[PDB]
Amino acid sequence: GRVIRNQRKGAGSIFTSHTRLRQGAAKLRTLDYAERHGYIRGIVKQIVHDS
Amino acid sequence: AISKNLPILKNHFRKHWQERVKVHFDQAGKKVSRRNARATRAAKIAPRPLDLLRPVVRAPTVKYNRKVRAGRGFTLAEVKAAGLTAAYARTIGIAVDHR
Amino acid sequence: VNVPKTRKTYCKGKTCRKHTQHKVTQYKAGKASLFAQGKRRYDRKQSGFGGQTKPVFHKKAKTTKKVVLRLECVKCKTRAQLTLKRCKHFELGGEKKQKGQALQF
Amino acid sequence: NPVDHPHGGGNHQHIGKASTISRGAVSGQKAGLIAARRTGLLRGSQKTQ
RNA sequence: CACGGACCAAGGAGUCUAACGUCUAUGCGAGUGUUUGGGUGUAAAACCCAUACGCGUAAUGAAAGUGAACGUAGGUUGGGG
RNA sequence: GUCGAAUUUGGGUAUAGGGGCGAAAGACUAAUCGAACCAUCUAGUAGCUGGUUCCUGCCGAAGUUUCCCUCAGGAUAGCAGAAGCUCGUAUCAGUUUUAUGAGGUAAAGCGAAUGAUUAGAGGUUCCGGGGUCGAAAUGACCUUGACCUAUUCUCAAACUUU
RNA sequence: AGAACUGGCGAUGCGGGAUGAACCGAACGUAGAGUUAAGGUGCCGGAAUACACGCUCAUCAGACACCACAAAAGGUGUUAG
RNA sequence: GUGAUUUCUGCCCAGUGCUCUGAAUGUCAAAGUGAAGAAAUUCAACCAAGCGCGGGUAAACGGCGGGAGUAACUAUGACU
RNA sequence: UUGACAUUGUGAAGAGACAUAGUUUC
RNA sequence: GAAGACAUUGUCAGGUGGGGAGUUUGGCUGGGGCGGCACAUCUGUUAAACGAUAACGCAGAUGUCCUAAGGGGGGCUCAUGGAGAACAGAAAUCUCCAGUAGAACAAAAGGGUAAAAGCCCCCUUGAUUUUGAUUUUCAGUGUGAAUACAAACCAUGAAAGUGUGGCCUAUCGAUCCUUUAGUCCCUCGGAAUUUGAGGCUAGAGGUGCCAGAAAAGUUACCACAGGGAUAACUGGCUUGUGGCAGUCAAGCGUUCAUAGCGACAUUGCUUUUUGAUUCUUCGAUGUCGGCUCUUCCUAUCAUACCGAAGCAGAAUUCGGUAA
Ligand SMILES: C[C@@H]1C[C@@H]([C@H](O)CC2CC(=O)NC(=O)C2)C(=O)[C@@H](C)C1
Ligand SMILES: [Mg+2]
Ligand SMILES: [Mg+2]
Ligand SMILES: [Mg+2]
Ligand SMILES: [Mg+2]
Ligand SMILES: [Mg+2]
Ligand SMILES: [Mg+2]
Ligand SMILES: [Mg+2]
Ligand SMILES: [Mg+2]
Ligand SMILES: [Mg+2]
Ligand SMILES: [Mg+2]
Ligand SMILES: [Mg+2]
Ligand SMILES: [Mg+2]
Ligand SMILES: [Mg+2]
Ligand SMILES: [Mg+2]
Ligand SMILES: [Mg+2]
Ligand SMILES: [Mg+2]
Ligand SMILES: [Mg+2]
Ligand SMILES: [Mg+2]
Ligand SMILES: [Mg+2]
Ligand SMILES: [Mg+2]
Ligand SMILES: [Mg+2]
Ligand SMILES: [Mg+2]
Ligand SMILES: [Mg+2]
Ligand SMILES: [Mg+2]
Ligand SMILES: [Mg+2]
Ligand SMILES: [Mg+2]
Ligand SMILES: [Mg+2]
Ligand SMILES: [Mg+2]
Ligand SMILES: [Mg+2]
Ligand SMILES: [Mg+2]
Ligand SMILES: [Mg+2]
Ligand SMILES: [Mg+2]
Ligand SMILES: [Mg+2]
Ligand SMILES: [Mg+2]
Ligand SMILES: [Mg+2]
Ligand SMILES: [Mg+2]
Ligand SMILES: [Mg+2]
Ligand SMILES: [Mg+2]
Ligand SMILES: [Mg+2]
Ligand SMILES: [Mg+2]
Ligand SMILES: [Mg+2]
Ligand SMILES: [Mg+2]
Ligand SMILES: [Mg+2]
Ligand SMILES: [Mg+2]
Ligand SMILES: [Mg+2]
Ligand SMILES: [Mg+2]
Ligand SMILES: [Mg+2]
Ligand SMILES: [Mg+2]
Ligand SMILES: [Mg+2]
Ligand SMILES: [Mg+2]
Ligand SMILES: [Mg+2]
Ligand SMILES: [Mg+2]
Ligand SMILES: [Mg+2]
Ligand SMILES: [Mg+2]
Ligand SMILES: [Mg+2]
Ligand SMILES: [Mg+2]
Ligand SMILES: [Mg+2]
Ligand SMILES: [Mg+2]
Ligand SMILES: [Mg+2]
Ligand SMILES: [Mg+2]
Ligand SMILES: [Mg+2]
Ligand SMILES: [Mg+2]
Ligand SMILES: [Mg+2]
Ligand SMILES: [Mg+2]
Ligand SMILES: [Mg+2]
Ligand SMILES: [Mg+2]
Ligand SMILES: [Mg+2]
Ligand SMILES: [Mg+2]
Ligand SMILES: [Mg+2]
Ligand SMILES: [Mg+2]
Ligand SMILES: [Mg+2]
Ligand SMILES: [Mg+2]
Ligand SMILES: [Mg+2]
Ligand SMILES: [Mg+2]
Ligand SMILES: [Mg+2]
Ligand SMILES: [Mg+2]
Ligand SMILES: [Mg+2]
Ligand SMILES: [Mg+2]
Ligand SMILES: [Mg+2]
Ligand SMILES: [Mg+2]
Ligand SMILES: [Mg+2]
Ligand SMILES: [Mg+2]
Ligand SMILES: [Mg+2]
Ligand SMILES: [Mg+2]
Ligand SMILES: [Mg+2]
Ligand SMILES: [Mg+2]
Ligand SMILES: [Mg+2]
Ligand SMILES: [Mg+2]
Ligand SMILES: [Mg+2]
Ligand SMILES: [Mg+2]
Ligand SMILES: [Mg+2]
Ligand SMILES: [Mg+2]
Ligand SMILES: [Mg+2]
Ligand SMILES: [Mg+2]
Ligand SMILES: [Mg+2]
Ligand SMILES: [Mg+2]
Ligand SMILES: [Mg+2]
Ligand SMILES: [Mg+2]
Ligand SMILES: [Mg+2]
Ligand SMILES: [Mg+2]
Ligand SMILES: [Mg+2]
Ligand SMILES: [Mg+2]
Ligand SMILES: [Mg+2]
Ligand SMILES: [Mg+2]
Ligand SMILES: [Mg+2]
Ligand SMILES: [Mg+2]
Repeated sequence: GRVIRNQRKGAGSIFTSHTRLRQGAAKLRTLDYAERHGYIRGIVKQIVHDS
Repeated sequence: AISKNLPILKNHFRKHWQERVKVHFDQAGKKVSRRNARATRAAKIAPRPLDLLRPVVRAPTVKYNRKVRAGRGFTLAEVKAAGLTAAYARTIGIAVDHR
Repeated sequence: VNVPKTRKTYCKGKTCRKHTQHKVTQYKAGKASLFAQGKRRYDRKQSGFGGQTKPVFHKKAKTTKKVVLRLECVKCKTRAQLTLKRCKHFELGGEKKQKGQALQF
Repeated sequence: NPVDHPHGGGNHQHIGKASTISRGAVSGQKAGLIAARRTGLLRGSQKTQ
């Protein structure tokens, strides 16, 4: 018979993540010279909902 | 599909054999053509003959070794004995066979 | 059935060529051997793809097998097959039938 | 319907075979409790000792 | 009270080919088959031809192999002429 | 039916055929869906259905045998035609007669064998059971059984002398 | 529904059985004359409303093989024993 | 998988599946090893996963008996 | 999925043989 | 930075793999299916006195069993019964008489058999070797089984003889391939030796759908070629079954066969029962019931006129002419 639903998922056609409104990926700072020998300061400038 | 006292036949026509029928309608034509070629070669080839001297040779196998037959060319030996090198013999309408 | 372990019968062996005593035994088999041309052709036929390439018998109906005696001339060495009717029970050991005895206990 | 799924079809709704499917199953086969090492209502306290 | 067929024209179905059995006609005959080819031509014709080859003249064995007259190529009985 | 939302809806865009898509009906995928459409392989195969085109002359069937994944089909034999060929009073015959065999059906039989079946009569017990006399009896007397003798009515595809 | 022997129908018209595959008669070139078969001869309809002895009267008579149905049982109807 | 709430959700791991820190001298491929042979080859040992053995698991698939008696009328049967 | 061979090299300790020198193998 | 000769990848090998592919999923048959086997056979009968002969006809049987239950020779006579003998009885073992087989011979049945073909004993391997001919089934193929000889070698018996499995009529198997026995024979094609392999002759391993494929289901989502050679519905033959009506008259009915009834038997009719058949229709003749509406039949429920009664009256029952 037919290809079942959970196999069709993988070709991600109608099944890809809805992404348009997202803030961007969440990530720590790239591990540079500051963060691994000292510290570096930032300001949280906005806390915000991410669809 | 088996009947009567008939001999058993083997007619191999199970492939698309009609795609591979050669009927020589061009017998007469090719003959003419073939003859014209010869008249042409003769004329081009000035006074030379249309063919080369070929050697006697005894034919192979128990069946034909009774008979003797035109060979290919003349063996480096035979030429030498006949008082000439092979490079020349070739230009004089004589076939030579190194093997 | 129970048949004798020996038997005096005809021996066809040029020198023997008479009735001589034979030792009776029961034919078996013979290991297969690849390198028989049959096994050789079969083995090739089954390589690559295509699956079983020869038939395989299933519709078994017999429940017996004709027994075959090996008869060996103690003089002239040579052997002679002879084949029995279908039977279910074959021994060629002994225990001959007895006269007219009572049933035991 | 059967075309669509291992679970499809039958004149009553039902799985017709254990829905705990092997790890080594193949695409098209893995529906239900994959690789399930137990099954049934969990009784008693969980929490990794 | 089974099926096709309202009507009319025109089209519309055992063919050709490879290899064969029986029969028959014809050529030649222990032979036979010119047409792969060559020669030649009034040019796909008609005419001519060397070497091979095919079938036949030998059979029988798995094979190695062997291989057809005792005799008026036999005796007996019927045989047309 | 529902009508402010799992709402309706345009354009753009993605997913393509053993594939998609499916709030799941085997639904939908351009009047096509339990596998779309186009061309080609392809004049696919068909033990099955239909049709198969002028005239007259002569001869003229089978539906049976055997084998077959055989039972709407084949092969085999038979029946049929054609061609003739070797001969010719000759040899021939879906017939009779005569002589000599075989047969167990129809009839018949059952006071003949096997097997069935109605009725009595006469026998026979140290011995099948009852009952009277009994201390019993291998005692006597009735009794009913079977068995026996000579009879009697009736039967047979798998009975029979004839 | 299934066998035996023969004869048929199928493959076959013709005369008869009104009608009808298989019954009766008889098998087929185109025709003239004659005679018949099976079956008929009141009229339809070719052919004696012929001859002869009986029997039969039915307010649901009867009427020709295959064949298109009738039984037990009854009658002081009538007939002959 | 089941199908709001409420309430409840029992017994069965022998079978079929799933699964495991399990055991081990049973089975078990190719290569590799040994032995015989002039070699082709033959034989043997070792031997992965798997299987077999052992354990878990039903909101996995699913399952959740039959006969005989027994109370001061009968009936019934808590009881055997 | 599991094994073998190839990609595949370098030290060290411990086993494994000509049968208690180091070439070899785990 | 992590990782490290491990992963990875490449090639073979084992496991797993309806996720997917391709395929298959007997026949006869009073439709098909379930069943049975009439599918390969045997006896008796059907079978119509040669032979042949059908049905899912009748009563049975076969896929085995036997080192003797095969082969030869001698001796003996069986089933049964009567009359006899301590314990001993219906039945133990002894003897005599009668005894045509009333027994026994693996088995189904039928044939056969008495100094045997049965029972007891003695000696045995002819249940062997070679390759042809013949009878049944038949195509005058095969297979099975069997018959009579030829050529060996044996057995038994004093011998003539007899013996080529089982007294006769059933008890079984192609081609390919494997395996074994045979002769020490042929071939491996450049020549040899040796392994190996290949031939020739005869056996075994089996096809029971038994002249001999290698084979699970489901479809109501369904498809095609056909079939009236074939079921489901009308209609046709039949009429067991269903329904209806008689004849005889033993009984019922206080008495009394027949007012009204009517056993045991027995003759029929009907075709709104159900079966049985399978002739018509499967390139289609629209199912069940109801509604509507016509007409017809009579085996008459009512209504008209009657006859009978176990008809006093009233009521009822039986019968006739009547649709
Ligand atoms: C069952 C087994 C095999 C069978 C036979 O080899 C089956 C073969 C037959 C044939 O000719 N060709 C095939 O493809 C199959 C046979 O003879 C038996 C005795 C033993
Ligand atoms: Mg994306
Ligand atoms: Mg060709
Ligand atoms: Mg082809
Ligand atoms: Mg061309
Ligand atoms: Mg030249
Ligand atoms: Mg030897
Ligand atoms: Mg599925
Ligand atoms: Mg599954
Ligand atoms: Mg289901
Ligand atoms: Mg469910
Ligand atoms: Mg038609
Ligand atoms: Mg029409
Ligand atoms: Mg025209
Ligand atoms: Mg000219
Ligand atoms: Mg030209
Ligand atoms: Mg010339
Ligand atoms: Mg020449
Ligand atoms: Mg030749
Ligand atoms: Mg030769
Ligand atoms: Mg020689
Ligand atoms: Mg003579
Ligand atoms: Mg798919
Ligand atoms: Mg496809
Ligand atoms: Mg694809
Ligand atoms: Mg559905
Ligand atoms: Mg369209
Ligand atoms: Mg559409
Ligand atoms: Mg065509
Ligand atoms: Mg077409
Ligand atoms: Mg057919
Ligand atoms: Mg004629
Ligand atoms: Mg077959
Ligand atoms: Mg037939
Ligand atoms: Mg037809
Ligand atoms: Mg008889
Ligand atoms: Mg008789
Ligand atoms: Mg009689
Ligand atoms: Mg008589
Ligand atoms: Mg009698
Ligand atoms: Mg007649
Ligand atoms: Mg016809
Ligand atoms: Mg006629
Ligand atoms: Mg007429
Ligand atoms: Mg009439
Ligand atoms: Mg009129
Ligand atoms: Mg008139
Ligand atoms: Mg007159
Ligand atoms: Mg009459
Ligand atoms: Mg009268
Ligand atoms: Mg669940
Ligand atoms: Mg729901
Ligand atoms: Mg949910
Ligand atoms: Mg509870
Ligand atoms: Mg408990
Ligand atoms: Mg369990
Ligand atoms: Mg190994
Ligand atoms: Mg269970
Ligand atoms: Mg590894
Ligand atoms: Mg690596
Ligand atoms: Mg699979
Ligand atoms: Mg499949
Ligand atoms: Mg069938
Ligand atoms: Mg069938
Ligand atoms: Mg049936
Ligand atoms: Mg059946
Ligand atoms: Mg039959
Ligand atoms: Mg058959
Ligand atoms: Mg048989
Ligand atoms: Mg037989
Ligand atoms: Mg006869
Ligand atoms: Mg016959
Ligand atoms: Mg007998
Ligand atoms: Mg005697
Ligand atoms: Mg034997
Ligand atoms: Mg044959
Ligand atoms: Mg024969
Ligand atoms: Mg005997
Ligand atoms: Mg040998
Ligand atoms: Mg050699
Ligand atoms: Mg050679
Ligand atoms: Mg060579
Ligand atoms: Mg040698
Ligand atoms: Mg050798
Ligand atoms: Mg068959
Ligand atoms: Mg057969
Ligand atoms: Mg099959
Ligand atoms: Mg299928
Ligand atoms: Mg009736
Ligand atoms: Mg009736
Ligand atoms: Mg009745
Ligand atoms: Mg009476
Ligand atoms: Mg009275
Ligand atoms: Mg009275
Ligand atoms: Mg009725
Ligand atoms: Mg019909
Ligand atoms: Mg009908
Ligand atoms: Mg129809
Ligand atoms: Mg129609
Ligand atoms: Mg219509
Ligand atoms: Mg109509
Ligand atoms: Mg009336
Ligand atoms: Mg009146
Ligand atoms: Mg009175
Ligand atoms: Mg009226
Ligand atoms: Mg009227
Ligand atoms: Mg009227």
